[PDB]
Amino acid sequence: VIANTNLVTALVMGKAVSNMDDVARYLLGGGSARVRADL
Amino acid sequence: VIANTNLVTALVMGKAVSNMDDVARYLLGGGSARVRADL
Repeated sequence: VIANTNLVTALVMGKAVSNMDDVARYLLGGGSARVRADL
Repeated sequence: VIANTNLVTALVMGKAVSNMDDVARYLLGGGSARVRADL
């Protein structure tokens, strides 16, 4: 989902990246279930 | 200057806008001297 950092870019400029938040933080300082099958 | 929001944008995206801080803060809630002259 795109929100709160990719939103502003996707609106004012027109492109977005997935891990924009991790990129920002690094750049500027600051269940399972069982099923029948065959193996 | 470009810093802390245009920095990441210009480094990963390739574009940068002037008043990025204000539009960001908007989308998500978040002395003179005397000289002589001829008037």
